[PDB]
Amino acid sequence: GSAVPFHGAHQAGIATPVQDRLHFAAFDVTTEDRAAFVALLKEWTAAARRLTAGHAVGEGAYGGLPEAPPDDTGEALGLKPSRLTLTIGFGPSLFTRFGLADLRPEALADLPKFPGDNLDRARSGGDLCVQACADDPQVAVHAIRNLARIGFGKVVVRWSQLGFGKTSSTTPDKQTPRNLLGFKDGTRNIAGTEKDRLDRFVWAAEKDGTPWMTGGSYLVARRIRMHIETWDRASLQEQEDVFGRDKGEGAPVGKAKERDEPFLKAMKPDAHVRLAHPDSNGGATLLRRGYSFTDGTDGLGRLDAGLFFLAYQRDIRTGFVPVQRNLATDALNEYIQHVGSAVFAVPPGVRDADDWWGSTLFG
Amino acid sequence: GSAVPFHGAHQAGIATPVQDRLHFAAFDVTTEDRAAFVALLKEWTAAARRLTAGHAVGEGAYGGLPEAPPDDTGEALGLKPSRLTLTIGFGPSLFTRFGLADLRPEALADLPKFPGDNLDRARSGGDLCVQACADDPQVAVHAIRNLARIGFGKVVVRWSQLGFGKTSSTTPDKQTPRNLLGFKDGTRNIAGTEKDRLDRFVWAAEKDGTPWMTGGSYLVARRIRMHIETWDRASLQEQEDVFGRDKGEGAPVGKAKERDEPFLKAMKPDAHVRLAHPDSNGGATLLRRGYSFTDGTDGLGRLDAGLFFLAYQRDIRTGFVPVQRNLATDALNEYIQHVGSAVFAVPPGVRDADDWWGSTLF
Ligand code: HEM
Ligand code: HEM
Repeated sequence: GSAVPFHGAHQAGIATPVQDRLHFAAFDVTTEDRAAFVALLKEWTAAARRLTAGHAVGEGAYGGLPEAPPDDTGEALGLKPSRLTLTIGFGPSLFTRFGLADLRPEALADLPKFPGDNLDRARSGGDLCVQACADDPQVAVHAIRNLARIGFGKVVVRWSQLGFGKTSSTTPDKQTPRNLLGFKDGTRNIAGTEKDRLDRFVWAAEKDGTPWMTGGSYLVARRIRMHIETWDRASLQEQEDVFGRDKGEGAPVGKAKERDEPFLKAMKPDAHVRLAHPDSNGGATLLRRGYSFTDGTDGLGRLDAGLFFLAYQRDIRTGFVPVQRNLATDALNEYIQHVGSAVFAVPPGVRDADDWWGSTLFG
Repeated sequence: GSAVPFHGAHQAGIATPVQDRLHFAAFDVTTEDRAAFVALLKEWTAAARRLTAGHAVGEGAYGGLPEAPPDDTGEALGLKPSRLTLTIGFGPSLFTRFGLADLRPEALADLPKFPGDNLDRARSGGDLCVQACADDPQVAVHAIRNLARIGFGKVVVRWSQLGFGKTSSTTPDKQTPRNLLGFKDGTRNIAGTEKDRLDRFVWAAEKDGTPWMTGGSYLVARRIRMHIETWDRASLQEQEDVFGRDKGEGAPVGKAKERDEPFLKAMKPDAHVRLAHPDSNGGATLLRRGYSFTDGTDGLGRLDAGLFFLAYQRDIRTGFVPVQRNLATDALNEYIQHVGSAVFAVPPGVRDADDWWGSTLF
C-alpha cells in the first residue's frame, strides 16, 4: 500500500508493517520554557500530519511570497507518501527539565554497563528521538530535515543514523531479510499481527504504574558495529556454530526448515540463538525492529557497517536488560562491538485531529 | 529488478539509466608485481560477471567444505540483480607503477586549484576506482565488499562514498530527481539514446591520441558539502535567482515548462545555469551522474548534507575544466564547498567472456 494512518491509540511505526529505509535522529532541547516546548510539540504534530500524507509542511515549498523563505524545503516534491511513519520518544534526560522529575516512568530504566561496551558519548543519549521509516530514503530524510528546521532555536540534532532493510519493489514481503553477516534475521520475533503478544510484551498498561504512558512503549537503541573483515575469514562451520542455525536455509541445527522450532540442546552452549531465546531468559520476549547500516570506510580501510538495533518492550527491566545480560558469553561477541546507546519512552498515539504528541504528559 | 548487460564496446554505468543507489570506492595498489596485478584484474572481471547477473562469486555462499570460509559473503542471497553496474577507472598515480609511465593519456589531466577549494587529501585521489550502482543498497555493498576481499594483499580501500539517492538523469522521458536544495537536477544532460552526442562529448576516439583508451571515457569526482543552514534561511526569490530556474516546475526563468529551452539573457549574470550552459563555454558539454549523501551530523547541532558530483567526458581539458573555471563567479558558491577530488581514466568495455578489465592497457 502507499500510506499508513497517523492517528490511533498507539503511535504508528511499532506494530505497523516494516518499511524499507530508516532515518533515526536524537535531539537535545535548548529551551528552559515549558510553554515554548509545548508549542513546538503542537507545531511538530501538525507537520507530521502533512508529511505522512505526502504533503508539504505549512504553506508549501513554493508559490508563497517571493521575499520569504519557503515553509517546506522542497526535496520531496513529486514523491509519494512511501508508507512514512514518524514515531517520537522522550529520553531520561528530558525529565530533568520543565518540572517533570516525578513523572519519569520507573520502566524507563538506565542501562547498566555491559561487558565489551565501547560507547561513543557523542552518538549516545538524547533528550528526544524521532524515528522516520519509509520506503524511499529521500522521504525519510526530508521529514527529519524539516522537523529540525521548524525546531531551530528550541532543539538541536545530537546524532543521526541512516539504515536499510529489504527493497520491497524487488524482494517478496514474506522473505526474511538477511543481515550483513549473511544470515536471515527476524525469523522468531513478535509480529504486528499478534495482538495479544503485543499487549503482554510491548504496550504499557495503566496498572503498570505510570498512567500517562498507557498505550505507549519503551525503546532501546544500540549501534552495533560488525568486524566484517574478520568475520569473512571465519569458516562456514564457525559462522553456523556462532548462531545455532545454518547459513543457506536458516534452519535450527538438526532441523530442515527456517521456521522449524529450535531444539536448544543441539546448539553450542554459547550460541547466540540459545542465549537469546525466551526459554533461556524466564520468558522475556522482545519486538525487534532494527536496520542494517553501512556508513563508509574507516581510517584503516575497513568497512564501517553493522546493525542499528531497535527493540520495543513493555518494561526495559524485563525485556532488553535480562536478554542482553545473558549475552555476556555469546560466541558472536568476537565479531561485534556496541558503540552507541540510548533509551526512550514512546508515548501513546495521537487520538484525532485535535490531539498532539506528548499531550498525556504535558496536559 | 532486471540485469544490465555487462559486456559491450563501452562499460555500463555511464550511459545506462541512473540507478537509485551508489557505493563508490577508491583503491590504492600495494603490489609491485605486474603479473599479480593482471591476475587480479582477471579475477575481478570473473566476479563482476557473476555479481551483475545476480549470482554468487566463485563456488557460492554455502554448501562447500565446512572448514573453509565461503567464497561469497552471502548477504545478497535471494536478491535480484537490481540493475547492478560495476565501472572501473584508473587514476594518474597508477601510471608510476608497472612500467606504464609512457601510456598515461594526455586527456587524463591533473585538475588546477579552484578558488574556494578545501580538499581533504585522505578522501581525494586513488590508484583506481570501482563505481557500484544498483537499485538495492545491499546489492551494491555486497559487490564492493567481495571485490575488496578478493583483492586482499594486492589493493587496499583508500576512501569510499555512499549515495542514498540520485541527483542525475540519463532518461529525459522519466521524472527528474531533486537534490537536497530542493531543485530538479539533470534536466539538460546527455541521454543514453543520444548516440551522436555521446560520440562527440563522452567516448574517447582513436584519433584523440591514446589508442588503448578508444571507447573509454574520463571521470571527475567532486565531493561537495552544502551549507543547508544558510540556504534554508534564503528567500524563495534568492533561491530561484541563484539557479535561473523556478523551484516548483524547474522551468527556465519566464517560461512555463521544465524542458522549455533556457533564454540565458533573462537570467542573472551569475546564475548557475547561465554560467554552466554549453553556449557560455564554447560548446563544452558533460554527462553528469551524481548522487546525494548525508554522513550524520556536523557536531554543531545540524544535519550534514552534500552532493557527490560525477561527470564523464571525452577529455578533462575540454569538459569539466572550462566549465568549473567559468563557475568562479557563480551565485551558488555562497552555499557550497568542494572538499574532495579525484580523476580517473575509464577504460573501454569488456568485449566478451574471454576479455578482462584493462586488457587494452596491459
Ligand atoms: C549485530 C548484532 C546481532 C546480530 C547480527 C544478530 C543476529 C541474529 C540472528 C541471525 C538471529 C536468528 C534468526 C532470528 O530469529 O531472528 C537472532 C535471533 C535473536 N536475537 Fe540477535 N543479533 C544481534 C544482536 C542482538 C541483541 C543485541 C539482542 C538482544 C539483546 C538480540 C536478540 C535476539 C533474539 C531475542 C533472537 C530470537 C531468539 C529466538 O527466540 O529464537 N540480538 N539474532
Ligand atoms: C552542489 C552542487 C550543485 C548543484 C546543487 C547543482 C544544481 C543544478 C541545477 C538545479 C541545475 C538545473 C537543472 C539541470 O539542467 O540539470 C544544474 C545544471 C547544470 N549544472 Fe549544476 N549543480 C551543482 C554543481 C555543478 C558542477 C560542479 C558543475 C560542473 C562543473 C555543474 C554543471 C551543470 C551543468 C553543465 C548544468 C546544465 C546547464 C545547461 O546546459 O542548461 N553543476 N545544476
